[PDB]
Amino acid sequence: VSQEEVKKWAESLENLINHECGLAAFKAFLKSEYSEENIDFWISCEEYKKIKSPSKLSPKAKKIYNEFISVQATKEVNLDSCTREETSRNMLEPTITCFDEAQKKIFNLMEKDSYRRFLKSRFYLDLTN
Repeated sequence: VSQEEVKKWAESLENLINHECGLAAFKAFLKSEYSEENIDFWISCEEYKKIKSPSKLSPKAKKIYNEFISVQATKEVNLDSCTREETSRNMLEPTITCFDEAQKKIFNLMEKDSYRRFLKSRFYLDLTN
């Protein structure tokens, strides 16, 4: 990784997720915090943000909701108790802003924790001496 690219990670989370090596380094970093569910959830949420038809959101919404938001999900995602409940009510009316609020929580959570840790992480320090 070049020293120019890691500095972008210090400028915004999107750059870390939009960087080919940031994703590689970020995916491995999540493994350290066992927060790999966050990136898998982010990939499903990204597809949700690209679908602009509220008719197809329902089918996949139940699968993502039952898979990632289900209290019985084998891989529950770290979210507030209100965010999950809000998504459940959106199932009655699937909109493009249905999972947008949840992704924002993942962005703020990893940003308030992963970014703080990334700057102090050995990987960032090694790449950023």
